[PDB]
This record gives sequence, C-alpha cells and structure tokens, in this order.
Amino acid sequence: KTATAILRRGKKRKNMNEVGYDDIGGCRKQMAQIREMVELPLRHPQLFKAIGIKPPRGVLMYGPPGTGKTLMARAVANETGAFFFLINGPEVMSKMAGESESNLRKAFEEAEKNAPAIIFIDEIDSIAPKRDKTNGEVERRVVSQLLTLMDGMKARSNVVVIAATNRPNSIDPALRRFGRFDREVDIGIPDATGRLEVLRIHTKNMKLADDVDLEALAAETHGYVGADIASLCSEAAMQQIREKMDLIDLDEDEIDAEVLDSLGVTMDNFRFALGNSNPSALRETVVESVNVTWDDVGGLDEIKEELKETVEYPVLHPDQYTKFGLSPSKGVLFYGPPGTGKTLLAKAVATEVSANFISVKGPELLSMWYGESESNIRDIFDKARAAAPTVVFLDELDSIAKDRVVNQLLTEMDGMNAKKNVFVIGATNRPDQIDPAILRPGRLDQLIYVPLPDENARLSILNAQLRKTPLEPGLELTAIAKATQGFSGADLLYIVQRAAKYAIKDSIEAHRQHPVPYITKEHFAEAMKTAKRSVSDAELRRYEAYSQQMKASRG
Amino acid sequence: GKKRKNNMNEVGYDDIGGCRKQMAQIREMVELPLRHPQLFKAIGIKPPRGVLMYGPPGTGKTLMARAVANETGAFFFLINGPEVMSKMAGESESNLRKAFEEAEKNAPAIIFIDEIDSIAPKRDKTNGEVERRVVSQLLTLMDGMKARSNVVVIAATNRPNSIDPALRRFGRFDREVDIGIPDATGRLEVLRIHTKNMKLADDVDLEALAAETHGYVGADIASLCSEAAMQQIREKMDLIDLDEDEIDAEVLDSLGVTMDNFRFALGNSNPSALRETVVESVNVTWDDVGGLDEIKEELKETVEYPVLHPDQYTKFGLSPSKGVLFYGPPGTGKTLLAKAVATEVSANFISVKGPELLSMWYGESESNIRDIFDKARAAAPTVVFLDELDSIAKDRVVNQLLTEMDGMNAKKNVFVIGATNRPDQIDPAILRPGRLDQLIYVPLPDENARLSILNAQLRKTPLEPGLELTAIAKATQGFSGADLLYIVQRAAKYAIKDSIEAHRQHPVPYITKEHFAEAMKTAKRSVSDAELRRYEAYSQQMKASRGQ
Amino acid sequence: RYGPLRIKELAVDEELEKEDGLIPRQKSKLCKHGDRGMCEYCSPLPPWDKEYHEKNKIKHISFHSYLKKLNENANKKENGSSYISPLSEPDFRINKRCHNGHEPWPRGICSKCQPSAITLQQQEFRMVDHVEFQKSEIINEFIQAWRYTGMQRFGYMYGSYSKYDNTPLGIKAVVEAIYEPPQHDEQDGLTMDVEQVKNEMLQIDRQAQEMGLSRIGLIFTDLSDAGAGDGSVFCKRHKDSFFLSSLEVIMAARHQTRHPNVSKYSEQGFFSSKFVTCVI
Ligand SMILES: Nc1ncnc2c1ncn2[C@@H]1O[C@H](COP(=O)(O)OP(=O)(O)OP(=O)(O)O)[C@@H](O)[C@H]1O
Ligand SMILES: Nc1ncnc2c1ncn2[C@@H]1O[C@H](COP(=O)(O)OP(=O)(O)OP(=O)(O)O)[C@@H](O)[C@H]1O
Ligand SMILES: Nc1ncnc2c1ncn2[C@@H]1O[C@H](COP(=O)(O)OP(=O)(O)O)[C@@H](O)[C@H]1O
Ligand SMILES: Nc1ncnc2c1ncn2[C@@H]1O[C@H](COP(=O)(O)OP(=O)(O)O)[C@@H](O)[C@H]1O
Ligand SMILES: [Zn+2]
Ligand SMILES: [Zn+2]
Repeated sequence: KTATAILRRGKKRKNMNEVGYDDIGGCRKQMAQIREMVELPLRHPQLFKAIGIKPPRGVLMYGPPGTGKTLMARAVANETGAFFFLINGPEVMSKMAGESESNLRKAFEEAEKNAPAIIFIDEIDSIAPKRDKTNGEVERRVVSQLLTLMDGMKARSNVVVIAATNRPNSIDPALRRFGRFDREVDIGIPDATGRLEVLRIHTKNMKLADDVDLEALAAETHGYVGADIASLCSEAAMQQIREKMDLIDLDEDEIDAEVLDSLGVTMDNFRFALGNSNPSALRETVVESVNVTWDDVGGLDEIKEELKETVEYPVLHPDQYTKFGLSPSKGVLFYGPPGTGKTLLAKAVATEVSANFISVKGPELLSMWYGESESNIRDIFDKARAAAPTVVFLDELDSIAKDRVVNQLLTEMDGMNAKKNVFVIGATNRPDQIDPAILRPGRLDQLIYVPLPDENARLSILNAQLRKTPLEPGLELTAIAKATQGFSGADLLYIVQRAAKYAIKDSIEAHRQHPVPYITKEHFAEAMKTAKRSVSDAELRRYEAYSQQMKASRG
Repeated sequence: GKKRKNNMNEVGYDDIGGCRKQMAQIREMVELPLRHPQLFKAIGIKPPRGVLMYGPPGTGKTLMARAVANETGAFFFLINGPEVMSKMAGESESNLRKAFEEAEKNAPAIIFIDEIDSIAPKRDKTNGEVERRVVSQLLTLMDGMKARSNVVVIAATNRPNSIDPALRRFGRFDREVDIGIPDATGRLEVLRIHTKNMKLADDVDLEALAAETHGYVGADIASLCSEAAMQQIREKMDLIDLDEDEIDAEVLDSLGVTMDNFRFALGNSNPSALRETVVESVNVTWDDVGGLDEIKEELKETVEYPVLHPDQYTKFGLSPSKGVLFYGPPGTGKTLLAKAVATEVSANFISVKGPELLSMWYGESESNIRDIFDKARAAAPTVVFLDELDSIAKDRVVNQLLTEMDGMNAKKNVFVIGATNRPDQIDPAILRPGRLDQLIYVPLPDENARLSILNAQLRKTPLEPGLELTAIAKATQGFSGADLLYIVQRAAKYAIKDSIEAHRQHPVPYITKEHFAEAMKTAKRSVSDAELRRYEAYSQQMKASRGQ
Repeated sequence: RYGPLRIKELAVDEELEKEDGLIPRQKSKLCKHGDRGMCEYCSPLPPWDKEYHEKNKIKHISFHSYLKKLNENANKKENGSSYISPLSEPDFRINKRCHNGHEPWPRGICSKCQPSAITLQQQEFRMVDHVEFQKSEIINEFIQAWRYTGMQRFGYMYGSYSKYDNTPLGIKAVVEAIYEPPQHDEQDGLTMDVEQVKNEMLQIDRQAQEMGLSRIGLIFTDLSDAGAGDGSVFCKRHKDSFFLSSLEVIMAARHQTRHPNVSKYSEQGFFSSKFVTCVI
C-alpha cells in the first residue's frame, strides 16, 4: 500500500551504465525503500524543507552474495541521474600505504563539490571490518578516515552514501550509529514470482525453443539467487552448443551460418543445467518468503485458532490492543512428537500476516554453539529487525538448551522491541530438556502441544502429499488413512514415496523389456507392507502425561 | 601442421594421457570462446571466464594448461605464484597489473595463474599487509576484466580450501575442474609418453608396470623412469672408466633398460598422492562381490535408476535417495560394494578412512569435510565413502557432516555411503530422512560365497592343477573374506618358504593341497559368536521395526 | 615468446646493450674455498652495485645499468611470463574514457579511473652521465656575448652521444657547436617567441642532420658581476639556495618531453629523453 508509494508512476533519462529498473526483478519492497531513501532527498529536496526535517542519508544494504546489491545501487544511480562516485572495497585496499586514505578523502571531496551526488561504497566490509579483524595500523587509519568523512558530511546534504556488505556484523559497529549508516535494508532470496521475473529478464536475448516452461523452472528453482539463475541460463546455453558441436567443424575458422541459425535452447538443457548448478545461499541464514496457507496443514483446527488469536490480531488490529493497553505475546513454543508438522504451522503463521520467515535448524544452532559459523544470534535478530515483520523459527531448540548461546538468545529476546512485529517460535521434541529460563513471561512462555494426525487429518495429509503425482484413476486412500492410526506425516510421506519407488521400478522394467503411467493400489499395498509407526508407545505416553500435567497445572 | 606450425611451447595434446575428461572440459571452456566467438554471439550469452583446476601435486595441471594454450594459438601469459611473491613491496601488485593489462591488450589471450594458493591463500593464512594488498589487487583485476575483453583466466591449486573464498563466486573462478589419480590405462599412456626416447630393452612389459603402479601420478612415473635408467647406468658402470673423460661408443651402444631396473625403481619410489583425500577411478563389477545378491539388487534399484533414468523420477515426482549406511561384522566386504556401485554408474570414488576422520577431528589435516564435498561436486557423479564412521559418530565433525549432507544439491549425482560395525553407537542425527536413512546389513558369506571368494583370490597364484576348494569353503563356516584371504596368504607363505628352501638346497612351481591344509590348521574366526548373535538380534529388531 | 619490439635506436644504445659491464673482484681474504669457485665476496660486482658507486663518489647509476638491473630482477627466461615490458614512463592524466558504469570524469568517476596519490622522490639514475665540450672557444664565445652586451643569453647546443668509460655503462654527450635563436635578453632575464624559435629550429635541425649533428641540450647564462675591481661574479646559486629555479626546471621538462629517447624496452617505445641543460 503506502510502503511502495514511490514505485507507482523515454527510458533511463534517454556498458554497465545501461542498467535500469527494468533490469531488476523480485525485490519490489527493497527497491521501494532504496528509491524512497535516495531519490527524494536529491530529486525533490524541497519536501523535507517544507516539513522541516533532515532526511537520513546513510543506507546499508546487506544480503547473500549474488542477490543484486551492486545491480540495485547502479540502477538507482543511473535512474536518478546524479553525480555517481563508485568506491570499491578491494580497489581501495589494493593501494599502497597512505594512498588508500587519500583516495577516500578525494572521493568524498569531489562528491561534495559537484551537484547532488551518490557515493556507493561497494563491499564496505573490506575497508572497515570488525575491530577484531582490523589487524595492523593502516587498517585502523582507513577506518578512522571513513568515520571522519562520514561524520563531516551530515551538514552538506544533497549527497547520499550507499554501502553494501554480506552480513550486518561484518562491518565495524561504529559505522552504524546516528549520522552514519543508520537505515538498513535486507535483501532475501526471491520467491517463485521473483525467480520467474529474473528468468524472464535474463532469457530475453536467447534463442529459446518453443518448448520452454519458464514457470516450471521458477517452481523448481528454490533457494536460487539472481546470480544462480544467470549461471543456470549460461550453463543451459553451453549445453545446447555442446549438443550441437557434432554438426560443427572445430578445425575450420568459420562455422556454417545455417547451423548457427538452428541453435535453440530446449527444456532438457535447462533440466541439465539445474542438475549441474549448486546454489549456496541457504548455507547461511537468509530471509525467505513463504506461501503456506491453512490448507497444507491438516487438522489442528483448535491449534490453528489459537495461533490466529495469538499472532493475527496483534498484527492486523493493533488499534484494539492499544485501546485495551495490552501488549501482544512475543514468542510461542511448539512441543510434540517429531513429524507432526510444526514447521508447516510456523510457515502458515508467517504467511497469514504476510511476514518474512527466518529458519535456524539444529545444525546451525550447534555450529554457533561451537563458534564455527559466520553469523550469530545477534546477527539473526538484526536481520529480523531489518526485515520486520518477521517470524524467527528456532527448530531443534533442545540441542543447545539441554549456556552461552541460550544466554545470548535470552539477551536478544529481552532486548526486542515490544511494538515491532518480530515473533519467535521454538520447536522441541523434549520440552523438559528446555532450559526453564526461556519459558518465563516475556519469552517463549506460551507452550502448545502438537499431537499426531487423526483419521481425517491423515487422509488430508496423504492427499496433499500425493496431489502432484499421477495415480490410478478411481484410487481410494480412505483405507490407507484408516489403517495408519498413530502415524505422523513423515510416515505417510515415506509410504507414498515407497509406492512411487515401486511404480518407477515397474515402469523401468517394462521399458527395458521392450505401460505403467499410474500408481495402482497394489503398489500402495506393497509399500504399506514395509511401513511402521515411527513413534514408540512409551514416548506417546510420555507426551500425553506432559500434556495432562500442563492441563492440570493450568486449571 | 599439428600444433599450428625443452621449449615448453612444444607441448601439445599428444603429450598428455589419461585425463581425457578434464582435458575435454578445459578445451570446451577455453577453445570455444576464443576460436569461435560467434557461437555465443548467436546464442546471446557471455561464456564463463574463470576456470580453477585442482588436484594432487604432480598430476600435470601446468602441463594441461600449457598444452591447451599452445593448441589454441592464443596469447599465453603464464604467471607464477612464488615468482610474483618474491618481489619487493609494491612490485608484485605492479606485476599482476602489467600482466593482466598486457593479456587484455593482445586479445584473444589466456592468463594462467600457476599456484594461485600462494597469491591468495585462505584469509587466516595471510595475516600480513602485503598478503592482503596482493589479494585485493587480484580481486580488482578479476572484476575489471569480467567484460570489456576476450580473455580467459586459468588457475591451478592443490585444494579448493587453500584459496580465498572471495575468488570462487560469480564473475570469478566459477568453474571448477578436479584432477584425480589415473587408472591403469592412464598410467600405461603416461609410461608410453615418457618411455619413447629411452633405449628400452626388448623385455619390457609396460602393461605390467601400469598394473603394478597404483596411486602413481604422472610425476611419480617420470621419477620411476629416471630411477630405472640410473639403475641401468649403475649396473653397466663396471665397464665405464671413471678416470677417462671419454667413453667408447661401443659401451654406450650396449645401454638398455630391462624389467629388473623397473622393478628396482618401483621398490625405491615414494608416492604420496594417497596421503590426502583424492578422487579416483574404480573398476569393480558385480562379480568380485560374491554373494549378497539381494543387497546387490537393492543397491541397483537405489543408485543406478536415479543416474540412468532421471526422466522416470521426474515423471513420478520422486527425489532420489542421498546415501545409505552399511553395517555388519568387519571384513564382510562393504568397500567392495561401494566400489561396485561407483563402477556401475561410471562415477568417481572418494574414500575417507577412519584415520583421516580422526585427524580431522583432531584438526591436524590439510583437508576438511567441506573440501571433500567440494571435490565430490567438482568430480560428479561421485561416490563418497565414509569408512568406520563410528569412530567420529560415537561432535563438531558430525555437525559439519550433517551440514554438508543437507547442503548438497538433490539433483547432483553424489551418493554418500557409510560403513560401521556398531550401528547403535552411531549418532541418531545421521539416520534422519534426507541423510543416511537407508540401513543395509551385510552378513557373513555363505558356502557358495566363500568358494567364490577363494576362487577370486587365487586368480593371481599358481595353484596346483586339479586342486579343489569346496572342502576349505565348507570347513570355514562363519569366516569373513579377510579370514579366507589370510588362509590363502598363509598357504602361499608356506609354499614360498618351501621353494626357497629347495632352491638353497640345490622345483616348486605351484602350491599343493598340503600347503592349504597346513595353512588352515591355524585358521581362526575373526568374529565371536556373541557378536554375531548381537548383529542378528539388531537385524531382527530392525525387521520388526519395519513390521505391519 | 614475445620480446623487445623491433625499433631502431641510437648506435650508442645498441653498443651499450651488447656489453655486460660486470666488475670482477679478486680473491678476498675472507674467502673460504679453493681456487675454483666463489662464495659471496669474490663474485663479479654488478654494474649497478650501489656500494661501488658510493665508494667511487658517483651519485647516479648510468641508466643502461638501471635497465640491466631491471632485466636481471624480472623477466625469467623460458617460462614465468610473456615478457612484461620493464620500462614504462609515468602518466598522471586521468582516464577520460573509463565507462565502468559511469560517464566521463566531469560528471562521474570511480576508484579505477582516479589518479592515485603521487609520491615525489629523487631519481636514482641519469640518462646522460657526462657532457663534454670539444673546445673552450665554444663557451668562451657564448660568455663573450654577455661580456660585451651585459644581458643574459640562451642557445641550443648541437653534438652527438658516445660511450663514457669513467662510469659503468655511462654515456657522454659531446657538443660541437652552439646555435642561438632570436631572443630578447634582458638585465634580469630573457624572453623569446616560441613560434619563431621552433619554426627556425626545424630547418636548422634539418641542416644539422645533413651535417651529422643533433640537438642535445640548451645552455643559458645567469651572471651578475660583483663590484670588485677584477672580473668576478656573485655566487647566487649554491647549496642552501636554489640550483635551478622552478621556471627553468619547467622549461627543461618541456624540452625533454619534446625530444623523446627512442627505446626498445617500453610500450610506447620511448623513455626519458637524453636532453641536458647547462647553466653558467
Ligand atoms: N533481480 C536480480 N537480482 C539479482 N541479480 C540479478 C537480478 N536480475 C539480474 N541479476 C543478475 O545477477 C547478477 C547479480 O550480480 P551482482 O553484482 O548484482 O551481485 P552482488 O553479490 O549483490 O554484488 P557485489 O558483490 O558486486 O556487490 C548479475 O548478473 C545481475 O545481472
Ligand atoms: N598425462 C600426464 N599427467 C601428468 N603428468 C604428466 C603427464 N604426462 C607427462 N607428465 C609429466 O608429469 C610432470 C608434470 O608436472 P607438472 O609440473 O605439470 O605438475 P603440477 O604439480 O600439476 O604442476 P605445477 O607445480 O606447475 O602447478 C612432468 O614430468 C610431465 O612430463
Ligand atoms: N498436517 C500435517 N501434519 C504433519 N506433517 C504434515 C502435515 N501436512 C503435511 N505434512 C508433511 O510433514 C512433513 C514436514 O514435517 P515437519 O513440519 O518438518 O515436522 P516437524 O516440525 O515435527 O519436524 C512434510 O513432508 C509435509 O508435507
Ligand atoms: N564378497 C566379498 N565379501 C567380503 N570380502 C570380500 C569379498 N570379495 C572379496 N573380498 C575381500 O575382502 C577384502 C576387503 O574387505 P573389506 O571390503 O575391506 O571389508 P570391510 O568393508 O568389512 O572392512 C579384500 O581382500 C577382498 O579381496
Ligand atoms: Zn670467495
Ligand atoms: Zn571510472
């Protein structure tokens, strides 16, 4: 609504100077923020004089590499048409001793001399890393020079500084204060629509074959950053030319024009490129968008209503809470047998209020507990603040909360702004293992038990998992749902996967013999023969006893 | 003629053997952008610029780069790491700048940055002002030349983790090539290449030498040839007059290297390729693995189908399984199963034994789990094999392994096989879905399997004509493959002892039945009955855990 | 393997390049080795050895020896490079065409096309090592001009270059005659139209080349006789005050830029003109 009020309306005021807003896709909100912070102070400076404020200048973009930070900065600079001074981290740091400071001084001096200007300090983490990493005295001279130039600029006005870095913590803390890089923007991995837009942007000059399904590629590519999609397209084209190399004579200097005219990228080439590509964005904590509704989750209707009352009303109707003077709850804690669908509940909650989602699995928590990770709890919550509203899902919380890390989590959660919509949802299979400190009021104090699916819930789960897989017409799943009492969602997923495995084995055997385009009930029976409950009765009794204790203690 | 026509500009594709896959990759990544730029103009793409080769030292990375450069006919601009880093302060950066500028000025060009791990070592390995200025200069040069030039950059390093991570992203060395140790045919080709000017004697059996050299990189083979020639010179030194400054041409004409010299050289060689994790080729079929037929079928339908028929998996919307976990008494033949699986899908093979994992746990190794999986990605399709996984999975190492298993691309053909003797002792986290979820029990061989093992182990030994092994196979109930191998080894030891005694007395060409009888007299099962009962109970519980 | 470009340079440069210039040393009393062999104190001394120069009271290193030192330090043979050119004259002008994503310098600039800080530092080598006047009359007449008129003077000196054995791989400019352009000398200085000067000097140089001479420097007089009865002049230029004022330094730099020294080891093909300036 109002947030993207600046995006609504030759081209590019009419190399790397041709980049424009039409060369970007899937970052509408971040682009709106950057434009609102850059264009208005420069293009229309009289608004802030009329209303009587000094607009903030420092903007700090950060996200996984390849997300388009340099692209966004250059596009904004070229669309504004203002004196654009580009400073590269490594380029400044490669200079001799004493020159990497004079370069910064002259850069800022020139940017101040000329008309409304934009200074883009690309990779600022190179010239101002965290103090512990600033080894040497020149690494301190450069940081001090940067700080002095930043401080002495606040009076000048009509000059905006933009900086880009991979992680919020990678920068010296002194650079993130009032009169410095105060406004922060977080770039996350794009969603399906964003990936489709990027794919359309990149594949506009290729000789695509008519049998291309860019929507299918967008659906398949999950966790792919814009750079990953560009590499995907390049590798697909390389595969196409490799396939066509048979008709090409490498020895001859020139290739036949007719062959060059028959080049065409086919969907199979894109599938091969997907096979080869290796994204790395998800290796670190990132902000992602989710689109799970209250339909990928079966059952738990009472828990769904409880979650709605807990989260939706604070976000959608803050006025009522202000009227009654009651503040909303900060966090929730799911407990129950594994495979009951806690992550799906977290994603559904995030999608209901249309908030971003950050997930921190068990391995990440352990890696932070061992101090061998780039990020940290403070960094996670800084990203959550920058991307607010956000839902932070801490999975396998029992691994660390059996502590330094738990202390950091408590500090960050206590320091969270009450009115800022940043909810924290913890998941654990062993609620008694959780440290009692975390469960105090103002923390993950609202505990919710997630039970195993019931008959109708099992039927819904089985239908949902099998929807995108061909099956025998007139196939019944009621018997399978009924016979699997005590099975979690993971067990039903295993059953359907085994049925599919049997079907594919039969299909391959039939093709080799020379048929089986469905999944008949015999496959399901055979797969079910080797499937068993993954939750022991003792654990179920223990969870039921804990639930009974909680009910008795609260009534 | 050839090569577009000692003087390293005189090396071509005919001086490299046994690396045709990586040679083809480098050629398609170098020649095509340079020789025929119009293809990418027609398709409307920018071909990738950087290429990063890595592998054990002595595997011929510099040789491959030189050969590709010479065959392309472009403007080769070799840059050394030690040579650049020996310059004074502020001069190495100037050399880098001048090299890049000259390469860009005379396009098409091929910049080869040899031993880049000395220019841009891992961030924790530099700790110096100059070591950071040089890295920043290199990054700036790489970024600047991304466009605006028809230039290609090639780099060589020992391991992926020995380079600053900033150099392995888009617009930089975004293509990786992994060089592994050659197989028997590759070693034969290398031997033929090297021993083409030598005065080889008639009794030379290069095939035999290739068979007897395992883990030998090309440098090792060159050293072997030099050592054999030196041994020949030593043997003929009796007729050489050291005092004189001239030697009759008659003596020189008598020089000739014989198989004995090559055997001596094999004896006196120190290969080091296998001391670190390395990608390698395997040639084990479903015939060396006697028995385990049901396990063979399970492995086939688990691994071969995803690799050979991905279209079916896409049709049914099923994601192929990542890895499996073997368990059973030691010596049951799990490594053979892993090698056979790798061979069937024609994939590479990376083996990580117990000592390597323990060394990584103690943090005193040059390779990490992330490095192993980077090599696996670069060499895909690959089979990673974690042997005796229970030593570490009794930890930060286990956490790293889980992280890497979660990270790996589903569509990538990288399969992780784990072997362990104590399935219960393994960390439960390793057995969750999306990880080594499948568990396979490898039992002791049966009578027919034992006889097959015995026959397989005796194909390189002169057994007595008309010999039989059914009695030995039946007598060894409960024995694993290792025990039967030990029985065969003891029989051979007795036979060779008797042969040596007879020769000294002076006959004994082949083993006899009494030798095997004597060897079996000391036979001992390596698996106690209690352990076998425990494994059977665990398997029965697992079957019950998968009941109706 | 690419090497030095094919470009004709003076005979003196070629014959200097042919030589090696090594300075042999005899067996030091600190040597520990037989007759054959040499450790560190008996090895031949490179022509650019700083200790030798400072011991012999030489303030610069005879440019050709500087080139020898650069070649020895860099450009390994048979591998390690494709012959990076060792000599490259400095250039401080901004890169008017960077287009790294920005318009030219006046309305945009990046860290790549920004001239870096300049660090002045005394040069360690000199192109021409000696200047030799064939006869005393050549400068006696030049000074007789001032003696008779009282104003200053200014003239170009013609001649040719040759070897100089008194310095390792040194060059001497031998001057045969002096030509004085039309200039308006004055009590405290002199002035001369640049256009007339160059127009006349073009044909004068043509004739001199036909005669075998070449223009190799400029000479001017800065004399102010003292009031003493004899003929004496004030010592205006000395250690604590200036040697060459800024204006004459600028003029000398312009003259050097206009007479480039064709060289075979630089990308442009020229480096550090062999043009000398003398003052009386
Ligand atoms: N919407 C998009 N988001 C991200 N990248 C995009 C997008 N559309 C196209 N791209 C392409 O993806 C690549 C992104 O590279 P870019 O330099 O912007 O990444 P970065 O990691 O943010 O930058 P840097 O590290 O240089 O600051 C470029 O090829 C860009 O053309
Ligand atoms: N096919 C081959 N593979 C490997 N080495 C080969 C091959 N054929 C010949 N050789 C010999 O192996 C040696 C190759 O050593 P080389 O210097 O290329 O290896 P490297 O350790 O990868 O390189 P560098 O240290 O320069 O990065 C040379 O003796 C070469 O003659
Ligand atoms: N209502 C449901 N309850 C449980 N699992 C479900 C449900 N609907 C779908 N699933 C399946 O459960 C799996 C995810 O389980 P997950 O949310 O990770 O459980 P947990 O949080 O206990 O680990 C997916 O295969 C998903 O399709
Ligand atoms: N079918 C087989 N089962 C077991 N061992 C076998 C079999 N065939 C051959 N062997 C022998 O087993 C030995 C290797 O055993 P290995 O695979 O290391 O056992 P494990 O994996 O249990 O440690 C080799 O000497 C090999 O010849
Ligand atoms: Zn000596
Ligand atoms: Zn520029």
